[PDB]
Amino acid sequence: PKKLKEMKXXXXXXXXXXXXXXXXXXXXXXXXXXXXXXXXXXXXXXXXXXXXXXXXXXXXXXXXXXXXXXXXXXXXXXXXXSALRKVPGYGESIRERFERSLDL
Amino acid sequence: RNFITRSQAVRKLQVSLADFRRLCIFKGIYPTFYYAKDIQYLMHEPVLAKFREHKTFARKLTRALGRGEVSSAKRLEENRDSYTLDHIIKERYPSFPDAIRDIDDALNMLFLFSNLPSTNQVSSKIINDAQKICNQWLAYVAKERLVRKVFVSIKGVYYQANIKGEEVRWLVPFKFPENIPSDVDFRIMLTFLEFYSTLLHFVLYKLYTDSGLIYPPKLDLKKDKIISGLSSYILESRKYDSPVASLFSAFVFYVSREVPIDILEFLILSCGGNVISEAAMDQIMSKVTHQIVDRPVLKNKVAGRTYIQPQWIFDCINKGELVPANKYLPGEALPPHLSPW
Amino acid sequence: XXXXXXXXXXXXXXXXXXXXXXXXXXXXXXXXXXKFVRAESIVAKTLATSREKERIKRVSILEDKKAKNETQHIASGKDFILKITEGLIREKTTYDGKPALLFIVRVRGPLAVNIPNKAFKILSLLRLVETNTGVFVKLTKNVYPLLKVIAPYVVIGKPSLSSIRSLIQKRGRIIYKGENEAEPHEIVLNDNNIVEEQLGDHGIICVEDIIHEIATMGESFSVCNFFLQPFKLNREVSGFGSLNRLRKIKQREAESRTRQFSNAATAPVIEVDIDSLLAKLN
Amino acid sequence: PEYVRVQRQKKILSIRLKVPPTIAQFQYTLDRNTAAETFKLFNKYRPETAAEKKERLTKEAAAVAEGKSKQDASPKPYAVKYGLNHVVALIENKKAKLVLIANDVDPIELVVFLPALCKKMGVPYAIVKGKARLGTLVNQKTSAVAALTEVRAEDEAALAKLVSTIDANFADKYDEVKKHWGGGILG
RNA sequence: GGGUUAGUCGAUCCUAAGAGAUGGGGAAGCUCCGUUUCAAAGGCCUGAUUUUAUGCAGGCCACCAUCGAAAGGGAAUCCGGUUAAGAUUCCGGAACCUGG
Repeated sequence: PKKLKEMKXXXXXXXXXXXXXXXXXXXXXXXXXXXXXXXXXXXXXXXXXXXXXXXXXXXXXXXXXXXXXXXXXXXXXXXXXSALRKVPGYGESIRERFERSLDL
Repeated sequence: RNFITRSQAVRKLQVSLADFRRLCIFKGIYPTFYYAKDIQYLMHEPVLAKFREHKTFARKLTRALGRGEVSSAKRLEENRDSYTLDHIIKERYPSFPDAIRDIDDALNMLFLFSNLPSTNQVSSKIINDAQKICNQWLAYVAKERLVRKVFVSIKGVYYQANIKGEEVRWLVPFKFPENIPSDVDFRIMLTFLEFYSTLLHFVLYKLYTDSGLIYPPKLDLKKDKIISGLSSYILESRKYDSPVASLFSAFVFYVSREVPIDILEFLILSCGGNVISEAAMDQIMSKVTHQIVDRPVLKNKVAGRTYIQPQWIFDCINKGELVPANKYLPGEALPPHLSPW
Repeated sequence: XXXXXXXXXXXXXXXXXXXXXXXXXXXXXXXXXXKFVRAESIVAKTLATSREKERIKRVSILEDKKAKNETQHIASGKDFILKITEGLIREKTTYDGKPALLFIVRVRGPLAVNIPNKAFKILSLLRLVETNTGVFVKLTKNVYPLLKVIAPYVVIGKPSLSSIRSLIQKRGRIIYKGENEAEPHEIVLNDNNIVEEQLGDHGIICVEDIIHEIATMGESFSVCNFFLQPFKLNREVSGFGSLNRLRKIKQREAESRTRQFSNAATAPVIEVDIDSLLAKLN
Repeated sequence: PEYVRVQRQKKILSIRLKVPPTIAQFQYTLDRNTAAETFKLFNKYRPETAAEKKERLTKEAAAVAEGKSKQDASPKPYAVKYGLNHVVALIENKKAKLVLIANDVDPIELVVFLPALCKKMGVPYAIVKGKARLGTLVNQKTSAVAALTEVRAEDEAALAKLVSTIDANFADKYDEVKKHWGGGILG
């Protein structure tokens, strides 16, 4: 059994270690719904570093919060970026992940 | 026959419904209206068998506890098979660039779980594996020093990496204690987590072996005690694309204790320059030319040392080129940065 | 898209009802029936009070002899620090006459003990009630006699600045005076301007520097004790149920190995590596 | 169903009719704390499982396989005794210091002599409630009997006071009502 | 030797008087009683059922196999032509029904 534990200690590393990817073979699946991330090319559209436009989100802040959460979150996405010193700490991001998971 | 009720399929498969939710996400099986032939494909699967075996295993564990026999329960737990995820990863993504195409969502969750604090529902071991794999992923980037794009935001830090084809758009939220949402259920994101973890695990295998160095990355423990980052890992053995890789070559920084050390550290590692932070120093300055700092009043005010607010690094890499630092000198105001998107 | 609004209202309502009923049931029923108590625990706790009160008595005797320096009849003149690491090694080093950083960890206390008022005073001045609260503290010689008293209820050690960093950047509450509140409220560490607002006098900004000067302790450390005053850790095991009861048994065996109870009043201070420990509790 | 109907109609037809006094000694059984301490006693004396047995066998066999013949020393195994003929076999020597007797056995007649037999042999028997709880402490499904003979010196003083406890709680309380015809009251 | 060609004419499907397995109960037994009866007699909806982090949870519905009509009930086709012997069934044209 000491030799058995010696075997298992090496085999635990050797099993997770080895891997293989393969060559080009496409999966033409009609039911599969693969979509890229939205707002990936809209990062200048977010103010996000001391930019002007999100001050309009200051005017429509009550308009954003009055809306539904699906309409509130994208409207409250842009906000007044002050400086390096503060980042508000991401309440929305976990909900965004969970919403994306529900979309999948 | 095209649409099958979730109750019908879950009773034909004889699986619990939450594990059916695992398997659909897990194999990418999509619609309470489901394809009959996809369920026929799902109808034989050894991971389903090992799930049912785990149900019976937990039942034998309950009788082991109810009889109070601790040692047999220890024997059951030790002599226990683990379902792996790896085969449907390979038969789901045979072509490795398809894994490179679909690593993009896989990174993002694991980075968010690496940010996340320890809870009851999410184990620390989960978070430990997340932070380990994410630090490995960052440490691989600083080898080839190949990203190009930088984005500063209230929502995240979006970097896309120009590696073996597509630029890959991974994001890290800042290392802040987050109020946990009671609205979410972890039971889905843990399945995504484990799937992406194993998938990115073997993709890191091919990227480390393809880059020719050892897939387990060694770290000095006392270097990790300085800082838990990509810079903890040493990377073994067994040019750079111009200009962004080896931008700021031979360049010595002095990041302050004031600055956020993490993403600036990673950017300097994407440059190849050095990192010197006094925050690392008080754990326990000849060549330092440049201070990244964001403070109104600078104390020692060395004219030899260049005083710069960090957007210079965020703007130089988004251009790939050098810009003047008069705007980045404290306390001069800054151009409203709109990233190249 | 209707499932979003519907289950979003449902989960918030059921979660608030579950948390409120869990708050309104636990202290209510255990004082309502409150029990047909037992005949055994009432005696075993009485013996446990005798043991714990007597060892704190002997601690107070021997520490008054060391402190008044009327020392002729004691066991050991200097104190000692034991070091439990990995069939488990325990390294003993003599005491250091030097201030230091410690991260104490409030452990669940031993089995069935009613704890006295002298230990309760020291724990209450250190805010360690409601366990899974590891808090930062200063090693000197005058704070040290408390460490003999709290040792059967906490664990001691040297944490790493990366681990301290991850503690502070992942966990931490601030009791805060804000815009418009009844103001028992605690915010997690997001705003550095909130930090420099209350700590502009000491000149403490940008919570990275709070990590740095908890590490430093050269200018101000107890100001961080006033500001980052609350702390919370998670419970490490999922607990009830078969797959986690084995984990509970194995970790109770681990805790019975790592914690040693001295009761001698010449009790060495026991340090454990918090660095591997915060791979569990953070 | 039929089987639910019969298992509910069972224990009605029993109590409705006069049970003989050699039965209904059962369910005049041990109370809560004394059975609890009896189980705390016998879990100190669990027998070895087949896995633990085979494990120790592999340890000593690998020792002799190296050889590395370490020593020749082992005091004795002490455990509960649980085979029914073996339990009866430990009586009529006598060797049984304590006997636990399950109340519920479907062939009751396997068991019915044991209280009178330990009565005449003077063995401190006690009627326990539930043979499954006997099987749990002996790594069986059920056991229906539980004899215990050999005790370490650490536990021998606990043994004697448990014997006195049982003889106070069982032999004094239920002895006269043991003679009486139980049941007979309709349902 | 040749000859009887159908989505639309029938059978098939439905139930009638009646027959008759099953669950059960009688009988030494061949078998007899009984037909929805003293049966656990299936198939539908929802589910991040929110935490125990790799084991099904919360509900809804309520009688009963089958056989029994070429005259009872019942989707839908007509004209003209043609063969030694066939046609509302083949040929030509013109219609309708059911399901997708």
